[PDB]
Amino acid sequence: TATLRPYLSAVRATLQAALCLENFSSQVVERHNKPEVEVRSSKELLLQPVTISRNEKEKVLIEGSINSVRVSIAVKQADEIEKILCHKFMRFMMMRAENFFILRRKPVEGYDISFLITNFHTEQMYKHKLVDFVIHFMEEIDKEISEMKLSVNARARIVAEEFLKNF
Amino acid sequence: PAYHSSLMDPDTKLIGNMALLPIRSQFKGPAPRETKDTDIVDEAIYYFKANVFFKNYEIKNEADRTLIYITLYISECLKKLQKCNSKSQGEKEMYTLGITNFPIPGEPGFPLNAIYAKPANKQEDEVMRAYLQQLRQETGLRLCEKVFDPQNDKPSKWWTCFVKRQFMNKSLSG
Amino acid sequence: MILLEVNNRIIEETLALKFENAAAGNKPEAVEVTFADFDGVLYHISNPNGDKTKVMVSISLKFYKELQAHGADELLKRVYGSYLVNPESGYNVSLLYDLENLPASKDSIVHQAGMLKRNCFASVFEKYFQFQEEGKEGENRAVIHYRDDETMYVESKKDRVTVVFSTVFKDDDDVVIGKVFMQEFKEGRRASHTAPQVLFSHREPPLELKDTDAAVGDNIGYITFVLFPRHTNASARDNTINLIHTFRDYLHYHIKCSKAYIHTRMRAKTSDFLKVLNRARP
Amino acid sequence: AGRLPACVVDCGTGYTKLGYAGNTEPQFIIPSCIAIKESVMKGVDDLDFFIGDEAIEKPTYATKWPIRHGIVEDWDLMERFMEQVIFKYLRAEPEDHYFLLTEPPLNTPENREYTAEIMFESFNVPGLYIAVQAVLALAASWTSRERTLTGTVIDSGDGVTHVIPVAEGYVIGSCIKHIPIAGRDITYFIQQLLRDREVGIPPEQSLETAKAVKERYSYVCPDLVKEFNKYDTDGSKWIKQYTGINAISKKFSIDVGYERFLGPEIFFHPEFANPDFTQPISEVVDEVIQNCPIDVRRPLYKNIVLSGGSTMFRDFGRRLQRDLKRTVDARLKLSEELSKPKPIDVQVITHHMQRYAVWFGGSMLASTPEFYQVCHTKKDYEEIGPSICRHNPVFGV
Amino acid sequence: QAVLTLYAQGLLGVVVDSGDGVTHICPVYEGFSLPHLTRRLDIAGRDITRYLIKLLLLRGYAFNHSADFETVRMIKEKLCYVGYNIEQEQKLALETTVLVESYTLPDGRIIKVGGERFEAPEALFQPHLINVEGVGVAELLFNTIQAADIDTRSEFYKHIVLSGGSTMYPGLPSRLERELKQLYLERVLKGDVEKLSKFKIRIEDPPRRKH
Amino acid sequence: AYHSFLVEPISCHAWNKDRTQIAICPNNHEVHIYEKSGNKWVQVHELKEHNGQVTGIDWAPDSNRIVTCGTDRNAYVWTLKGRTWKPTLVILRINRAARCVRWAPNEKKFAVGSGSRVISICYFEQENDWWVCKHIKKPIRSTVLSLDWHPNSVLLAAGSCDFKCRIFSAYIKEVEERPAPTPWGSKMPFGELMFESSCGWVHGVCFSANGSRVAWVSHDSTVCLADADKKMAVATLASETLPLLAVTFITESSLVAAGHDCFPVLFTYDSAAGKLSFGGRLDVPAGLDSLHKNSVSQISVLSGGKAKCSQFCTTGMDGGMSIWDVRSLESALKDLKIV
Amino acid sequence: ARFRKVDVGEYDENKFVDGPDEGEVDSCLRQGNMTAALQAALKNPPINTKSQAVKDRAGSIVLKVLISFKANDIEKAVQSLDKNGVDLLMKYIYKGFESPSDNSSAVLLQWHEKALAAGGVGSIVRVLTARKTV
Ligand SMILES: Cc1[nH]c2ccccc2c1CCNC(=O)c1cccs1
Repeated sequence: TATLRPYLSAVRATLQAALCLENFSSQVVERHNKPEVEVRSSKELLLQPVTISRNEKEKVLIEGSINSVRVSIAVKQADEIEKILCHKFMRFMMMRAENFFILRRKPVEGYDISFLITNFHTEQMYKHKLVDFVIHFMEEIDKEISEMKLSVNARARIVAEEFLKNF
Repeated sequence: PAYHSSLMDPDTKLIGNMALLPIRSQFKGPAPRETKDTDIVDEAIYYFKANVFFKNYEIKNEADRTLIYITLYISECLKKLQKCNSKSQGEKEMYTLGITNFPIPGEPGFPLNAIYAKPANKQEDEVMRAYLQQLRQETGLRLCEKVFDPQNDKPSKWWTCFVKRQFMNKSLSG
Repeated sequence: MILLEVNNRIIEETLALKFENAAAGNKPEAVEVTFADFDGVLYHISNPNGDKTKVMVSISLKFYKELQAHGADELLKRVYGSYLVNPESGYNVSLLYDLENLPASKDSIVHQAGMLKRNCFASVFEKYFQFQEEGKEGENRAVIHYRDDETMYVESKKDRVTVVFSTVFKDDDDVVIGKVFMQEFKEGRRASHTAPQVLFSHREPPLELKDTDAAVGDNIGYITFVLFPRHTNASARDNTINLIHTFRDYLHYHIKCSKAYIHTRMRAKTSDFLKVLNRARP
Repeated sequence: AGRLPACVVDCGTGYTKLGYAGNTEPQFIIPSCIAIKESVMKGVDDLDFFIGDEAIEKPTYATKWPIRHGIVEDWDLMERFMEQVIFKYLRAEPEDHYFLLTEPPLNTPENREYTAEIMFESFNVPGLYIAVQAVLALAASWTSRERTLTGTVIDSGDGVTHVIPVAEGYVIGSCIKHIPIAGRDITYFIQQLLRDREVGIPPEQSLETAKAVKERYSYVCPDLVKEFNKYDTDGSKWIKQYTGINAISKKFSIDVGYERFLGPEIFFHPEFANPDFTQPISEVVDEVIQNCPIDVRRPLYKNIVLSGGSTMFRDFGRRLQRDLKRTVDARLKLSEELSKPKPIDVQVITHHMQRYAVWFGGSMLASTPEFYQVCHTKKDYEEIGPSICRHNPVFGV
Repeated sequence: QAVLTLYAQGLLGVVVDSGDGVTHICPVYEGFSLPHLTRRLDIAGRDITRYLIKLLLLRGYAFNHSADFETVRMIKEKLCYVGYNIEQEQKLALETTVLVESYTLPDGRIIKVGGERFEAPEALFQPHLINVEGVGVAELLFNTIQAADIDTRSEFYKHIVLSGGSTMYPGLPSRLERELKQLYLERVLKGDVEKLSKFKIRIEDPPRRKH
Repeated sequence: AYHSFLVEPISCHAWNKDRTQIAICPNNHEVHIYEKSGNKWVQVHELKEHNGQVTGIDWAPDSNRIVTCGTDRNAYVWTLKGRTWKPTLVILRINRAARCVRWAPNEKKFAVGSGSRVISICYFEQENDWWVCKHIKKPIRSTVLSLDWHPNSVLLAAGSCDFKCRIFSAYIKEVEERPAPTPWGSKMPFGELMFESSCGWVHGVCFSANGSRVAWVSHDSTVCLADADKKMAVATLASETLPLLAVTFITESSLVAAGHDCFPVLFTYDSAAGKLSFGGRLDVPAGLDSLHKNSVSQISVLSGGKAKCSQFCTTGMDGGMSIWDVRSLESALKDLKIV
Repeated sequence: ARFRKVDVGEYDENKFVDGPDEGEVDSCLRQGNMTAALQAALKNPPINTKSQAVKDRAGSIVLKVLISFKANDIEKAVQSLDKNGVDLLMKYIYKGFESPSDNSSAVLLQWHEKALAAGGVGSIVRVLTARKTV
């Protein structure tokens, strides 16, 4: 990995700049409070979308606003097995999005998984720790997918052998 | 629910708040003379086996306090009757046991002191001690003809097994 | 459990409970049972004409006619003999046990009844192994449609008998996991040089069938086993038949258990992520 | 309608009933436990386990119980348990059969999603229906009657007994009440009754005997004293004998008596064996139905259905009905006096399929054409998500 | 009352009032109300509380329209609000979790409420969602005015006032205005989206309300 | 000197005249007043009236009245009657949340910035005996985030989400009279736009002690200053860190600010060169090296006025309130400047 | 019942409303004068044009100078720019990230590393905050 650390570093830095949120009452609806980056009903409240890419496949899209940030990630997928393991793994966490309060229930089109961090989140969690979680998350899902890949093959071999050795 | 007595009469006399119920015995005591075929000592024995399992007993009238006392005492008789080898020997231990002075209401060591009225004076005191001693006696000799099987030296296991259970979790030996 | 069992537990347990009660001397209880097996197999256990003293076990295979044209009825008769009777309406084979006329060792027939399904397939294999062992070549290949959209091809050659399978992976991602397993079969010889060679084709059938109406598509998968005389001979035959006829199910079963396992990994990982996330709270 | 019958699986805290729809009794009734290896899983170690009876004594295996208080507490273990239910016992190709699973009332929507994840993402079932036990039990009683899906269910398995009020196929969740009395407590009690009287009973075989005695000679009596009386007068035709084999020395006999009627009696007099609970089951039922809407109380009283092995004792319902009518009639006596409320009809229904009432209901429902229109299919799962299995429309009437 | 409600705000306009029983649109002209033009929206508090139950039984919660009515009512009062743009709200509910709130019940068991929070009050704007023919307060108000005199229209439109228990849902005033505008634009100016801007509507939600 | 009132945000704070009490809003619908007893803080008052989250608090020093505004769109002026605070409703005539409030120095008026994209200048009328208000609308296009009166109680600086920092005239001739000319202008009729800056929501604005200088910080990590004496020229300074949320003057040429970095910083203005310069950290020693563990959202001068400030207060989203000493800071940092 | 289909807000009057010398760069690029080319491409950015055509052009030129750099030669060049230059550079680096190519991204992550050490996180902030950008 000659390109990994440099990538995560640009991501950590951009994430630190986006997580500067504050509580914001709706300017469009009486007594409402909404994650602006989601409803996007007031252009001045949105920031310039940025992307940090490691290569043509792996990248991170960061969309900010006065009161929330949407972080989307394109996960590394070498071959067919990884593509389906990543996809099953992302849906797995999305179905449990309520326990995982910073995850979107569906990814932004073009990415494998998305986070939606609000001012309410940064008010009850140290933002420097959330930024750490997003980086920890990117490193860790890559490892989990590698292990899953090895597990399937490991059990495949034993399964093909247990059958054949019995003839 | 638990089994209560149905002997209280609008003319039944009381000793404290217990009911001075008639009984059919020869022993001495202030217990009236019973004419009818059943008295509070049969009722209590007839019910024991079932009542003993209860943990809660609601006192409906003063006769229940008499029933209760006799019931708690039956357990006492079984404590003794448990270790004996003859329908004759048992008869004796029951005599002695009945004459031995057990705690009465008001004294420390009598469970349910919050339910039984205490003797308001030395007469009421001696009378009550008497009524209880008479109940204890009839109750013991009457209990031997049940506990023992026509086969001597046989304190039927069907009376001994309850020796460890306590009605309302109370005891006259405590 | 790695290898799928071959016998049917409902058949075996139901008989045993009726055989034990008959021996004891009890008055027979009625029985009415409907159950299935892999590959759309349907069974029925019942009292013919309400006679509680007789127990019938019937099996229904959508593809019986095809196995019938390959020694099925004959093999069945040799095995069950007097227990085989005219097939119940709606089924192909029927076994009749008389609670008043049970053998000395009731355990032996209970074991064979539980193999009813396995025995119906037995012949098509015993026949083509017999061909190989006699030199008879050129013989047409057997074509058993064990499922609505799945087919098995049996063909004998000079020095080997081959069994091909046309199997469908309904779930698109199941194909990917399927390959991982197929590749390990293709290399099984690296663990048992004597055991059967296994080939695998994805999307298209083996050339010998490209002229036949064999199926083709993204979710189809062909698997070819190559059995050798050491497996087909009359000494290994049964065990070989027991393994090979459960292969299709053996494969799909492991693909599923494989996903079940990935799931526990995901539960553990997700659980850890949640622990970290919550440690970001004051 | 299909060539193959649907699979019906009823997972309980203690036992799991499984078989095919359309049958009357379950094909297998096994202990809801799984034995694994424990002392980082690799290869195929995850497949190295056993379930049910085969799992209770396995030497090198540790026995786990995935479901506690009726709710799944270990999805990894539950998911494997299903693997054998499907591939080892039922022997059903999961992609070919619709499945009907049960759930206790008060289960969360989240859990249903988890169940569905396992049945669709793992075994790829074509369709899945999740029924609430209580409602299936009601339907099970129809086997002995105007049929309605309104009534009170008394489920007594082995862990705890539940009084579940149901109105038009829908459980009145806010009115459920649990009772710390069930089969287990009955056994333990019968155990104390024996210890204090019978001798020569292998200390290491205390339960074996009690459980045996309970299941072979217990019953509900109408009156305690009158019963005790019968036993002390005609002892020869009431006192039964039990003989077991000492596991060590292979050499014992004991008289069985009072415990025959005293054991089940604890449902009606909990103060007998339990110091923290003293409400009679007749009273608990009354309280529940009273807490419900006034306009549904009579229909509830008119249809109290039993469910579970613990409501199987001879005369259980008879005694429940008698006692329930006494508490109810008494209340209406006080009214009139104080001041003419029409009498309240109290029925305690008992039928032939009670022991596995839930499973039988599930089996009867999965056999009807209507059951196929009401199942969430794989297609709907894929085009709408697992959230579709949060609500299973009640059907059958 | 419609008279008095206009009194308090120190005016002599239209009054949209909804409680548990019913909704009333009482237009008032420089003095009092006019039966003709004054209508009734047959859906109020209760009907939303009933819908909140059908919506929660759909989620997988064992509620009973009678045994739990009061409990769900408190859930409504605490969590329900009126969606501004239903398309945008359903997205928030479908794609994120920012709407999900936990509600502890009387016995203590918790439940989660999300999309249901705005879907229930939506009945006021789409009665068909609860089987009731009408066009919803929005469209209704717009017909109680447009159909009225032409010499008060402009006055009325910039003088609408909410009143009652079922009118405190968060965002109600805003939704009302968006609706009225949408009706005006198409039904009275044939989609000429330029003559707009000078259309003046001021739906006020007063605080003093209680008394 | 740091203190933790809670673990959630302190939305906003306000000290009384003697700095004897501090009123804070704990991410609540309520306002909490704390008083010190020895070296402990003790809650003495709970102001419960707002139906929405309180977003701004201001304490009028002499009259001792507390004004609060919240997301419920209301404003409440609080009067102390014996031992209890009684709230008086003020109709702001807005339809979006109020976001900030500040009493004028003469305590005759107070302004409320809000989501309605307007500013409500409120004043009491001893005539009809109630609170009323006029609005300053043009040319505000977005939510008003911050406010700060000019010492003359007429000019009003404001910063909002439309990226502009402006100075208006809240001149209300029925409570005060003809404002004397100011370098900002001569004509000060109500609502007149005296100045408008020329990227980044303006989180904070501040007027120097004499009023000829106005400074403001924005979201683009910059701090600005417009010199009224130099034809309103504007000095800009790009920070290399995160956005500042609050700012105040500590002398006519020194500014202190804080924000998302969670620590205060010093800025200095070179009048001659018309250039701003970084004076450095002031907080020199979870996993942070700063006193506050989260964003600082408000700063106020505790004593010495904006002319010769000696002590100032900070509150943040971590729930803590710090009291900083300027001489103590000048000592611990031999390299510290100031003016 | 159509009328909710029209997004009325789009007409609400209360809403809000808001290259270099290609040859000069080539000249320094061909002569091997890298530091010079950088400083030339960062001149007169199309900060005010409406077409994404003119901007995509400026981006291309700047991108062609960054890729054309030697790993160990970036630090020097960065430090030769003034803060405004660093902020502008950073905006372009983030632009490059949107057009990945044969390692184009692998080197851009080097410019980011260097640019950040000079402009600090603050410069990135100004990328997210710019209304008129490259
Ligand atoms: C279970 C329950 N308790 C209540 C108290 C008051 C009002 C309603 C109820 C209900 C029924 C709805 N709750 C549920 O279905 C569940 C709650 C928690 C897990 S499931």
